[PDB]
Amino acid sequence: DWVEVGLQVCRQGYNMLNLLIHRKNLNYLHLDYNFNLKPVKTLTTKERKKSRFGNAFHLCREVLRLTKLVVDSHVQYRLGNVDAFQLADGLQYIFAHVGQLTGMYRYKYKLMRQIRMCKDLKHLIYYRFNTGPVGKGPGCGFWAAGWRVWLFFMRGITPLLERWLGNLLARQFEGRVESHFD
Amino acid sequence: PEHVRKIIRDHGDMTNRKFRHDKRVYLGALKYMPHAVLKLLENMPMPWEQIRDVPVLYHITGAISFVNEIPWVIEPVYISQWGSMWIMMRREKRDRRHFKRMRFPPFDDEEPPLDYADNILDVEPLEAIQLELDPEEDAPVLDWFYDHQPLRDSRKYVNGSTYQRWQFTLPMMSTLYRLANQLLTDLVDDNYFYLFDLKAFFTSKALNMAIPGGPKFEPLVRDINLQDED
Amino acid sequence: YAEPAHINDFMFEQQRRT
Amino acid sequence: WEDADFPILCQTCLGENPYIRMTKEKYGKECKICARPFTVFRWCPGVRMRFKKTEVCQTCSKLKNVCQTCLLDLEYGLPIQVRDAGDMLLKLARTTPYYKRNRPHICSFWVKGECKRGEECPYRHEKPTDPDDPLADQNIKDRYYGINDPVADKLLKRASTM
Amino acid sequence: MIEVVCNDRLGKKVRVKCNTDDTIGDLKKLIAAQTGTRWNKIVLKKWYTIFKDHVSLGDYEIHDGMNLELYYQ
Amino acid sequence: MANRTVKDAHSIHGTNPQYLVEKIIRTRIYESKYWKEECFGLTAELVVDKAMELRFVGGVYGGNIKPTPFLCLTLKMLQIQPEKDIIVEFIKNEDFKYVRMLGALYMRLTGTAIDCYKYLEPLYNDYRKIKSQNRNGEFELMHVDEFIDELLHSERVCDIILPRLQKRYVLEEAEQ
Amino acid sequence: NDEEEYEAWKVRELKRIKRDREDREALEKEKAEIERMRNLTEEERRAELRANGKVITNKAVKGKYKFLQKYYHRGAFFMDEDEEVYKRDFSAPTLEDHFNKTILPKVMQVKNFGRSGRTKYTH
Amino acid sequence: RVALEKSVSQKVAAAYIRYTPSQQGVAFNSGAKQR
Amino acid sequence: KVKRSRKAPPDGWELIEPTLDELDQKMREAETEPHEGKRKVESLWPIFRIHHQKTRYIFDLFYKRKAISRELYEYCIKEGYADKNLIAKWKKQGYENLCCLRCIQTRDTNFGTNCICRVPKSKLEVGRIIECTHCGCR
Amino acid sequence: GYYCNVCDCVVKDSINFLDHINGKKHQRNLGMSMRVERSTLDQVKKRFEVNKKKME
RNA sequence: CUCCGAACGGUAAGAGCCUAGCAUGUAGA
RNA sequence: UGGUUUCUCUUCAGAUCGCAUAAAUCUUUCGCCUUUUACUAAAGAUUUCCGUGGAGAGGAACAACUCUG
RNA sequence: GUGCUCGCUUCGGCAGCACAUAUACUAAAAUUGGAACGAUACAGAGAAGAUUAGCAUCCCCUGCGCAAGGAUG
Ligand SMILES: O=P(O)(O)O[C@H]1[C@H](OP(=O)(O)O)[C@H](OP(=O)(O)O)[C@H](OP(=O)(O)O)[C@@H](OP(=O)(O)O)[C@H]1OP(=O)(O)O
Repeated sequence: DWVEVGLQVCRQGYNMLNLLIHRKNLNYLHLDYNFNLKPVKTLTTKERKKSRFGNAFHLCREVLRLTKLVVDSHVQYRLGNVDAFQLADGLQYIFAHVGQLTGMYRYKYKLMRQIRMCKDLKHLIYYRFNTGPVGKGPGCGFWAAGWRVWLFFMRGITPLLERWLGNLLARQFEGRVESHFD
Repeated sequence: PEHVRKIIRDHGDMTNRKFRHDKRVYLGALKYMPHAVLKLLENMPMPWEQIRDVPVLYHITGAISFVNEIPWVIEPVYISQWGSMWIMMRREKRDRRHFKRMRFPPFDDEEPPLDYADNILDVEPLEAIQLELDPEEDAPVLDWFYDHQPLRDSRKYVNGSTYQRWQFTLPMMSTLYRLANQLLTDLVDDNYFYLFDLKAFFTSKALNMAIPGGPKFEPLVRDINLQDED
Repeated sequence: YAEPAHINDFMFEQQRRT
Repeated sequence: WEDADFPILCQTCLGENPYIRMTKEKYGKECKICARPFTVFRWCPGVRMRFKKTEVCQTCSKLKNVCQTCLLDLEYGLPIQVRDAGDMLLKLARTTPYYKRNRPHICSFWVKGECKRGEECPYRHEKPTDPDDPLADQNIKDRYYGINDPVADKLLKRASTM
Repeated sequence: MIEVVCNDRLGKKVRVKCNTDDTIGDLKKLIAAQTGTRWNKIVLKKWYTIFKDHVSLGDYEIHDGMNLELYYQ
Repeated sequence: MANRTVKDAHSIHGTNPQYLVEKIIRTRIYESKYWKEECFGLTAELVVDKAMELRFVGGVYGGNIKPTPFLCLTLKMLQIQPEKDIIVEFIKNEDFKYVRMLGALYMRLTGTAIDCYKYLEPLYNDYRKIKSQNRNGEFELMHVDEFIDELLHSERVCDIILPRLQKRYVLEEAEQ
Repeated sequence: NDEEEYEAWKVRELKRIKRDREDREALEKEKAEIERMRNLTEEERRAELRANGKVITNKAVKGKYKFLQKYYHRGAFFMDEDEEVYKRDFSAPTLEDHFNKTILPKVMQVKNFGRSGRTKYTH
Repeated sequence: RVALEKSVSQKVAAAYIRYTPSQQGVAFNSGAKQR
Repeated sequence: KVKRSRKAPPDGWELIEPTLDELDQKMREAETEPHEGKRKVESLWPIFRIHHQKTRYIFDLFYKRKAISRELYEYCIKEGYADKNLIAKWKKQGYENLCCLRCIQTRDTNFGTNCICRVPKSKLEVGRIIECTHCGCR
Repeated sequence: GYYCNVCDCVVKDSINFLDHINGKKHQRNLGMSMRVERSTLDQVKKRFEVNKKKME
């Protein structure tokens, strides 16, 4: 099933970040279940200089955080609220909050060109959905417009991240004028 | 079968359950992650139906799960599937006004996934977005327009069983156009002709003169704009 | 001194084990 | 870097059969003879054998002229400390080698008593060696280099007994 | 209304607009609404000065733009 | 000293038995005054001695995360990982009201789904009271049936998250 | 207070039995609310009976940005608790929106050497 | 072209037999003429 | 367990209802077994052993006893009661008591051959109590 | 500061003074960290009976 | 009118003592 | 004349191969600029990825139902 | 193990024929050796400089680098 396939990747995606920090030999941070980074001891004397990652580790955490919210929305469908607006309004906000609240800006800024594209598709649907007696109530937001932009975001990052985070996973086992004319 | 549920069960053991000499390959083979994350978002459960199966090309250590199926629903069948799902959501707000939305983080940041609960729960609401099609006008689209497995592997008036070029009939697409008419704006090829045709925006970009409403004021191609002589 | 042969691996492994 | 095509091993470690099977893993296993990856050539010596592989490097074993697995010698069989001492290699040699060079490892569950594998246990459920003797206290460079070689020490001492 | 920017480490940096007379318990509810954690498990800190749960923002003189180092308990 | 009190005995449902509470709560509880005086030595008989002396039911309190001895004895029991008979002995013993509450936290965290509903169901009939440390450090009165119903409620216990395999309705269709 | 404790334990267990009975009845009431709303749209009244209002958990009280105030979003992470801290109508000048930004000569969006976006939002 | 394609495939990836035992084959496991 | 079709299965399914339920409850209890005791791949051995008995029950009811209908046979293979590839390998005369479908794969072995599961004891060696690590048994 | 008896040292912290006694080089064969669980029915139930008898 | 930014350029510098989450899976007799 | 399918591997794709559409690089341009990367989009051509099209090769399912002629 | 022999020939079985031919860095292991710039106590960046500068002719760490930065002979 897809829900079992979704929880298999999210358990494997979190198991990457636990082993990558354990291979980093920094046993004071703790990656959360929501694919965030949460320090424990709150120590910042000189350990903050070794905890600052690059633009590939945080982008790898941001993709798996958006991938879990698509997976856990169907997990809440199986148990909690269902059959009316679980996959509809849940993936509405998953298209909305990915540019608004969830997600990450620090990796790339060309994602904001797709955020403002996905936000423009929100105003495209709403004024063609609230034309009748709907009016102003928050409603469906069906996962076809906002799903299309972020599926193409991972379609461009999948050739990218193998070159971005390809060298990051490789360093753990390989080990890293006019005077010329005169 | 159920072989993947056992292999992923041994995750963080003390070098005695898939952790002795396999932990180095477990973090290295999983470095091909976003290709798997692309195939999760490509094989969506298509919320006009309920949860359906999908193939999986996993790894023996359990560091990957590749959903190796490409979604190939038929283009008229895909339009009325979202067309009937659009009407039932639009009719949902006109009947129900409560907005019982969900908390957008479904769980706290301390919970394991625990996929054995959702594996066999014997509870799955199939009545989600499936519109009640009456057997008077929707007779040729009764069973074909309700699931994703006959949407690509119908094998009745055979359409290339592994999602190939599909052939339909004349009343099959005629009942299709009735459901798609609620979400369509096709009248003629002359509404968007003079100020919204795709060839008309090339004159809007090359001459650097915006159409009142069409483009978003793209800048000029060259540098000399105006004021060559007073 | 290496000296390869173009014999079949199936009949060679069956005859030596017998 | 460090490549190879065929293992320079002894006839004792090659197996007690004319037909064998090799498995080549290019640039792996971290050969400690030269701290460089070599072609790890695994094979099966026979029925109820150890099924070991290559441990030393390719170019590092060429100057010593020893086996790839046993790492004793090329023709006689004495260690490198006994070969560099001295024909002396004619009398210290011994044909028809023992099966202990190709014997598998011992079962740790049998030494602990809880040997739950049973008769299908691939390890040897026998008594281990005596740790008081220096023959079970060698090292990596202690067997390759002639310095601190307990096997070469008893080979020169037992040669003059009668 | 001050715009306190709860800028923690590792990318978690959000803006939280709160009233001047608003208590710190109302600020953690607004900080959790932009970060995505439980508001009871958030401990704000400024060089080992763990803030309380009952003191208003007007008592700490936290003006507009006064950023805070967020931590999780 | 702090990894695991058993070398290889058993395992938790999804991870190590020591990594069952949150990592932010486990790091602060590992450096504590009540923990450092107890983690130097703790046996099966010694676990019954320290649990009977303490009368408190709560988790962290104060600005810094100061763990209660109820959560400190819960982590020392999870690191020791006793047998199921010793955990059933601590739940059925009426020698102290906090002793049965200490066994219930180890039952709902590491026990099976069928064993959790079977053991916590006789605990719902207890009408005794207990003292609970609040968030501000003050004590609050909580009934024994109020704490037992909170363990069968949603996952909101003091530094505890472990859902069952199903609910009470889904388990009723399969078994009693 | 042994007799008073047995009364309160019977009071909590009766409410717990009422909570478990209403939990299974919540699945029946969800199908009953779907059956009542379907008959209400079908043959109850043609736009003559609504019997409801505009019940939304968090309030939609908003205002207006003066000239260039930032789009401050409340954050879509907790929308079901309906706490009093959310309904505050976040349209206040926080740090730099207190100016009128019309007396200023041509435009001042961000003077921090990072103006990638070139927009004023009139087109 | 085949030799350059083998070097290009080796660059893009990174970025039976019978040996006659003439060393010590006299009597130990005799009869091994090809090995 | 959910049938995942909701399409009114025909007659004969009630005749094979408690038999397939006992095999499904055995595999679910084997899937909930901990990783203790098994060495490295011995925990996957009852997963294939319960799967081998589940495929043998449907194949004997269809080919050997021939009591189940073909409409209930196609509904059982679609719902997941037995693998279609496991019934296809048993149709050939060369393999009728194969251990697992992973042992019949030619590309699985490093030497490029079959396993010890697909080998008779009379053609094998004398002293051998070996078991297939990938398949599970002989 | 503190004063270690068996370790023969002097620490300043409270947990470090306990860790220098148990968990050091001198504490190898003096009560090491490898503990042992007791009997679930014999030693465990007798400790619950001895705690009830000493209290009452 | 609603276009919402992230990191580096940043906490030093040292003396004596104290305790930890880590890793390899060998040939040999 | 005689085979509906399905999975593996070998070429060219100048057809909206894609009735829809991502990222990176190179050569020129603008805006900020304060060290740099993350930046804004106008032009052109080079890869990677999401995919696909005819035509020979090898397995499985009724290939036999007898399809066109 | 599966199917068959105008086999012995009973139909209890036996013998032969045809297919199936070498998985397993082998264990639930044995040990082997230790690393926070992390807390605590001690003193607290000098309250003071006369060569005037760069370019190319050997390596670790931060970083994803065909940007970049510290140390270098
Ligand atoms: O951020 P905006 O682009 O402005 O969109 C606003 C809301 O976004 P959020 O505040 O982030 O939730 C959105 O709710 P959502 O679907 O995203 O959940 C809708 O409000 P509602 O809930 O449906 O009523 C919008 O339209 P209205 O329906 O007319 O209000 C509203 O626009 P407005 O602010 O100009 O009115």
